[PDB]
Amino acid sequence: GSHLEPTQLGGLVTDQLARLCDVARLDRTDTETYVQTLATSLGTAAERSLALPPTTATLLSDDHTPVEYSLAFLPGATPALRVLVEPGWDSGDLAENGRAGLRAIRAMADRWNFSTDQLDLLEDLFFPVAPAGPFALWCALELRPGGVPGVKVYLNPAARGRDRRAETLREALDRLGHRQAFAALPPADDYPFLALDLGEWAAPRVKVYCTHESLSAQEAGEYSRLGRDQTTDFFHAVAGTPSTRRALTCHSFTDTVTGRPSGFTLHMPVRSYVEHDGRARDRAADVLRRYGMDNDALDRALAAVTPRPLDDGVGLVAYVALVHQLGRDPRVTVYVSSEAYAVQPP
Ligand SMILES: CN[C@@H](Cc1c[nH]c2ccccc12)C(=O)O
Ligand SMILES: CC(C)=CCSP(=O)(O)OP(=O)(O)O
Repeated sequence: GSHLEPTQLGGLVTDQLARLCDVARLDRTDTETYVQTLATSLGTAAERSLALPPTTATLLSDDHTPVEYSLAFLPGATPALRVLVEPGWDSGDLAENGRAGLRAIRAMADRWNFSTDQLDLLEDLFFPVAPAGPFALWCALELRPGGVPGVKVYLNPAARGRDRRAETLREALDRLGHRQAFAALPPADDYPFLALDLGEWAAPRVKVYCTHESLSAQEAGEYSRLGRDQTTDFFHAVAGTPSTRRALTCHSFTDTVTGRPSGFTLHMPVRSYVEHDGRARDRAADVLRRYGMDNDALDRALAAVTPRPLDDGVGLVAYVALVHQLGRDPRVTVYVSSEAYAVQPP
């Protein structure tokens, strides 16, 4: 059973996650495991009344819910379900938030027998005494069949101040053995996130995010070099095309030798391009359909999250991403908001 009520943050999010597990076709056992894993990872936030304001005005989601869901669609397969959580969200300040987040990661490492050595290597870079914003630690859980999830940790290159973003990112990549990766990164307006895979890997795997305030379809195609035409068509499809849009690229480095990324993702914040979620869902559905992906599952996933009409707001479909990975089929990922605190109006 569950100690959480539907008036509590944990009750709402576990209900949403359980329904999403059905869309992902996870069995009852795995579903129970992951609903409990989410509740535990939220800590005291799980029991917080939804009537109180969000403890932290987090960047994780627009309405400051410390959870966001995503579904990764591959051609002809049921989508894979992931959840992003901020374990330290119910804390008073950023330093306490980060401490609680690291504690959560350590508990996961103990439970699932993986090492935090690579993460520990970076602690002084990303968790200083008086950290800067906008966040401290997020955790992405890939909810795989079997009940043992994939785990990634997200860290803030601006933790030691905005002026040290590049210095911090470059020193982290160096410590991790990725001494040529920075040179592979496109021009950017921010380095909002560094992600580290945690698990059974003898060498670090990292993902570097770049914010582009005014990215063009042509530039997106350029940066996808690890392909160009699929990335440009995706840009137009999701952007609905003015000539430039705000977007993020992710650059995944899975070996330390070449300095070349093995993965590239274009993340399009569709919620910023459309009037309401009816339009955002339309564009995501069209992209999935064109790629031969499970577009019916998208509709079921949205309904699993909220029963509201899609046109009654915007931001439920937070992002659509095109994921390229050497040696794999392209993937489309749709990011879906919890809306535990607010529905942004059209
Ligand atoms: C309000 N959400 C933040 C962080 C974020 C959540 N999910 C993402 C997916 C892709 C890129 C970023 C994000 C933002 O929009 O930047
Ligand atoms: C959750 C955030 C902050 C960004 C998108 S998650 P991602 O690009 O790493 O997706 P994958 O783990 O590579 O499938």
